[PDB]
Amino acid sequence: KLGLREIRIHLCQRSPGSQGVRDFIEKRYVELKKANPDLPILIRECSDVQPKLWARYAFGQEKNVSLNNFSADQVTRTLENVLSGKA
Amino acid sequence: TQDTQLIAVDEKLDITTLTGVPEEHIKTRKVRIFVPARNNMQSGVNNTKKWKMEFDTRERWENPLMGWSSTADPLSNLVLTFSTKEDAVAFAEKNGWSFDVEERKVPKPKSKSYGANFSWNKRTRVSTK
Amino acid sequence: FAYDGLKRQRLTQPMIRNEKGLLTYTTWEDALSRVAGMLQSFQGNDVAAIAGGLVDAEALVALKDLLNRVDSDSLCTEEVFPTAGAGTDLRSNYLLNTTIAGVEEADVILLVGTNPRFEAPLFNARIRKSWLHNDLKVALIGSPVD
Amino acid sequence: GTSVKPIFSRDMNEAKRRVRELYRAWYREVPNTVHLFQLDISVKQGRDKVREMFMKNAHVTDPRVVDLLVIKGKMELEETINVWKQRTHIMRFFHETEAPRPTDFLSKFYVGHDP
Amino acid sequence: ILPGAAYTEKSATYVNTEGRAQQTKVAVTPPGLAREDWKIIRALSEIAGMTLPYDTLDQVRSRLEEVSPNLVRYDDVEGANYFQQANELSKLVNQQLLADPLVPPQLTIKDFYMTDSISRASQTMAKCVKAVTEGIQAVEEPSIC
Amino acid sequence: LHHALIPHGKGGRSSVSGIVATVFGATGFLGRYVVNHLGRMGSQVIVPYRCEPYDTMHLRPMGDLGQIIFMEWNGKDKDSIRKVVEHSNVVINLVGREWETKNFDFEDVFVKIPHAIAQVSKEAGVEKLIHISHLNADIKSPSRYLRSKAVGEKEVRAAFPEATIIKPSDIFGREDRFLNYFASMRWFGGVPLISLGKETVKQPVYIVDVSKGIINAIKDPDAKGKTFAFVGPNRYLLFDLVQYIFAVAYRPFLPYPLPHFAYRWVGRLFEVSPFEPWTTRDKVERVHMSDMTLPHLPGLEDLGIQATPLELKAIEVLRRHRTYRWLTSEMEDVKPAKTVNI
Amino acid sequence: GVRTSPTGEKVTHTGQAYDDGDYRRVRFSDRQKEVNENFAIDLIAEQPVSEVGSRVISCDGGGGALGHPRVYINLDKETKTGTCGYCGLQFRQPHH
Amino acid sequence: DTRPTIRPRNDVVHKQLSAFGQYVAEILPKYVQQVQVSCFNELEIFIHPDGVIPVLTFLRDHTNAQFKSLADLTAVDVPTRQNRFEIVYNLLSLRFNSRIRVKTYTDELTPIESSVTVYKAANWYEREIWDMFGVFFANHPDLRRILTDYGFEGHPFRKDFPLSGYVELRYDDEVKRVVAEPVELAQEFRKFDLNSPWEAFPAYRQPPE
Ligand SMILES: NC(=O)C1=CN([C@@H]2O[C@H](COP(=O)(O)OP(=O)(O)OC[C@H]3O[C@@H](n4cnc5c(N)ncnc54)[C@H](OP(=O)(O)O)[C@@H]3O)[C@@H](O)[C@H]2O)C=CC1
Ligand SMILES: [Zn+2]
Repeated sequence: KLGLREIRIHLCQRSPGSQGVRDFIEKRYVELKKANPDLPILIRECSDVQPKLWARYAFGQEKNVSLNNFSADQVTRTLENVLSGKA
Repeated sequence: TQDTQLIAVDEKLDITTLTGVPEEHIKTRKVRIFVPARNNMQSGVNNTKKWKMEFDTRERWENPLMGWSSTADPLSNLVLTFSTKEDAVAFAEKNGWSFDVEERKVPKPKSKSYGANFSWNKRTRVSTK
Repeated sequence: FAYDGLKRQRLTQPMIRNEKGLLTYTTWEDALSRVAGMLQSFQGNDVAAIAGGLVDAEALVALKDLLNRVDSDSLCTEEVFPTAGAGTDLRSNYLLNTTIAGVEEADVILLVGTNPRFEAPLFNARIRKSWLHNDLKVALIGSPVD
Repeated sequence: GTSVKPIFSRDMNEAKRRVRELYRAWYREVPNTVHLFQLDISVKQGRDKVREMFMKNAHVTDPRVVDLLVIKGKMELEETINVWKQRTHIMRFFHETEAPRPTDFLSKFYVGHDP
Repeated sequence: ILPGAAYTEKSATYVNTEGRAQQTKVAVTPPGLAREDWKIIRALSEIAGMTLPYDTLDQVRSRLEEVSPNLVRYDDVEGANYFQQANELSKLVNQQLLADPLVPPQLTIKDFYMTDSISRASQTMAKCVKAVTEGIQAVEEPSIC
Repeated sequence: LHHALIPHGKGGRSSVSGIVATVFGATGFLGRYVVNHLGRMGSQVIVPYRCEPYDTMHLRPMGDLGQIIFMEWNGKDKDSIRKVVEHSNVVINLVGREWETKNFDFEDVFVKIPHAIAQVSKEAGVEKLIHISHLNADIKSPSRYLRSKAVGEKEVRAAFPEATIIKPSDIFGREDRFLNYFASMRWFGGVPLISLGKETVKQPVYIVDVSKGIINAIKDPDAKGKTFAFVGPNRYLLFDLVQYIFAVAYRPFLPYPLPHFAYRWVGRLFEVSPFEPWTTRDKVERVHMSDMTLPHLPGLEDLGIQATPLELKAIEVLRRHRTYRWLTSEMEDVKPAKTVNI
Repeated sequence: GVRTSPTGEKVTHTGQAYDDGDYRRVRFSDRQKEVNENFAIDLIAEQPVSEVGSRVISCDGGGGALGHPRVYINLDKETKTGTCGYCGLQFRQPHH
Repeated sequence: DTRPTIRPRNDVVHKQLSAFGQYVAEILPKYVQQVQVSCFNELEIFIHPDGVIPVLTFLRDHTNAQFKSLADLTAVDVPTRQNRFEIVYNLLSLRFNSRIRVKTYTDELTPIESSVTVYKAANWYEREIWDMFGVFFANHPDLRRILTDYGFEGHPFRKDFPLSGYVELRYDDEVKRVVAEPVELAQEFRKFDLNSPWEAFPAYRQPPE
């Protein structure tokens, strides 16, 4: 029942800590969307924001991992685990 | 700097317990720190120079006898004036008022040229004067 | 001048339907209990929401949270935006990226399927300001609206 | 400057000492207040009110604020002892006429717009 | 029917066409038993047993921050990037264009005045529509003082 | 709700409570407290009075400007009831008299006047009627007072079926005629009591509890058609109660067993007074009677009120009866009287 | 003129009268509602229009310093009358 | 004098007061921060709060000052200052037929020295300043409220204290006494924005930020 409803990716345009997620969105987000066409992947950038991934599951349950100073490979692993169980 | 028996104190000044303000009108109020906008009806700028502290407006109802505007908000008319934003935020903080302060909006400089009204090849030329 | 409408046709009290099928004033507790009873009997796609054009973000997020509590994701707006491709995922897909101040710096503007004069009067005023001083060039796809 | 001058107490322990002296004085005064003003309350009620008035300011950490609170408390005690206050003044600590205001979100939502 | 507050009766966040969040402040309170909208929804959630985790405007605004952080950056326009990602995602939908000409909903000024519920309840907007559609003698008023 | 009846403010004197109340019997003991509680929250109070207007002056500072309206009325005239009732959304019936007069007997004030008020209120379309009967009201009572109270309950429910009947026990307060009645027995030597008062058990209730309960019954949507018993928290044998009253007042307490027949003769002798009889046969009968227990009735705790004990509010009533010797004594110098329970 | 409400309440010159369900009418019971019966609009409507022979006329309300601030009224519109914005007196050019 | 409307300026008294201000500043450099003379010939001495007793005693006792009378002692609240309270001493010299103003400053938590030892008149003025502004005066013989009701909370003359305060009084018939309740106004005070958007006095124009 507790399937995944949506994910929110928060980041910053200039801060060096959001650079891995910026690279991930640049090179991997389009494939993630082609593989998950109905999943809301809401990418919201805001200045001086620590990178954070949100996952909203069934019945309003959300959990956020922190993506600060993540490499693009680490954000890819973090989204893979979220989107496929393990987390 | 002087013989006053300087005692170490924290830099979080809190005079809320001494102001005599009821507790409802400290935690639940929200003051606004701003430079008032210029009244668009006039072109005078002398009222947009100081910082203002205003409280959030509460309910005003109609008096059953005369139809007057009644209130139960003691701070409905309280308006403080400050020279800088920093003074206003310090005053709000030591009084324990939650605040939101907005940056002062000043007119941007503009390039005014009377001779543009008679331009040879620009749209700035006026059709009437 | 539309603040005149803020004094007319105003909703002032909670209303429910009487046994004759007509809207009648009632207490907040009664109406809210009716809605809550209907809320906790349906879930998922059985409960949905439509947001009008004058709704704040606080109410929007509150209603979204409430509908998510019953596992409903059908939180819609009246105004359609293309949800295909990126859809709403990228914020740049659905907003004025040049900003209102940015049309002054533009060399040429293209207007597609819009009447900015009545859709967004002050944005159109900025376009005319840049047309006047910056000699902005304007093109339009749509009706030859003035 | 970086530091400030004290009212009386150069430290928090001195402020606590004066607070305890004031609390002692108020606690001993309460029975005489109940008898003299012909209050319809009990001495336990009055001393619990004194304690609850003291407990409102328990969060204060500035020794100067504590000193001024002690000064105002001694002023109030002297108004009570010298019978400068009337019965109405002593009974104003107990808001007997004011109705119980709501506290939870729902009742406040029901009765009006105030947070 | 749940009577809510109009935009002049609440402190409320509105995001404009370029993306900057701005907040109103209440000028008056809602009339009668009308209430702030997020408070109506929070009360309904508590009555339903699904109480939302905010009892205050600051708390609902921090919730807004959790959902989309730009929604609390008042007066600031946050830049949004990845137009190229959106453009390469938009090329998979291969939908066609109708032959229908692009016609705006508002072609003349008479279509401007009456657009939302507040301006449909406005008698000034009605007078404006009447003056536009018929002429100058339609709406009359003695401006004699 | 009519637009002028929407509550506004914060529940203070200048607020609007949405209540428009006509308080019949507002110039009495119970009346001055419900009028005060209504004017506290900013209610529109209509005061029907038949007394000299000088006798209504204590009610004038009870509400904001315009919120207390005084109007002449005649208990034997339906037009006056209609006049004072037309614009109210709640009617409170508080008229009563512990003695019969040459113009108003118990049937008039407890049957005819309440039925007239209920029927006129129903016709005029007031949403709420609160009627104040007695706890001990009984169609086979030894008291004319209580028999008429039962008849009046019947008549009020017949005329106004949505009415809230409230049945208090012997209400005590600063001007109660219950604690002052027993404290006034020091003027005739000792305290005469039928069977020494060892067979009578009382459950008195505090006046502020009754008034707050009436207000809460007004505000409670589930009080229509309901009957409430407003009893106190403790039950007392009449001997123990009167002993405690005299101990608190500090007067010497020397009771003696006046029989029932001699006490009725005493009451008959007092009825001759044409100004507020000190006691009557009916009062003698109702004092000697025990309060009934009605566990099936909702009470002051079903309206959200904790009943105040006598041993908490008796000093504010009896400190006037103390001599100069004991005028400034604490409330706890007298231990609480023994309580009989169920 | 001063009219009557459907409830019988007298309607003032500002057009005020409580509706049939308004509890506030209880204030007038055993009393009266104070209404000034001289409606100024109907009174100024009764005054004639002066046929002054000029394009601009001046009006100070009569009585010189005891009237109102002196104002000048244009009388060029031949359909309307020029009326004083202080006291309501009307002026017009002779017979157009 | 062909200017019957303008107030006449008296330069002799201006010079005399200027010279005496220089004199006072020179004699007490330890406490005098600033001295100035108004256009209407009023001399003010701005001092450090520590110099209240020394400066006041000098002005009272010096044979060239002889300011024997304390005309007034009051406070002024200026919230935009960190030391919001401005303490004003108005002194009169009968011997030289002159007046002088002495001003210092304090905040909510710093005590000003009591000047009752200099002027016996200061006893009630300092109590009134404490009552209406909350300024503590150390070593005051009897400091307590003077003007406000017993048990009154707050200091009303502070600029952030509301005009009608927080509590009302009325007689309550249930409890048989006068009670205090949160203030409700049947007609709230109507705030007027009167200041003109145009500058009135160019000579007082503050330099731009
Ligand atoms: N007090 C108690 O212990 C108990 C009281 N009750 C009931 O509570 C209600 C109020 O009691 P309480 O306030 O103590 O009584 P009071 O006798 O003190 O007041 C009675 C009220 O009724 C009015 N009244 C009495 N007779 C008439 C009449 N013939 N015509 C017009 N008005 C009349 C009085 O007006 P005026 O003063 O002008 O005569 C007065 O306003 C009564 O219904 C009573 O029976 C029930 C149980 C116990
Ligand atoms: Zn005129």
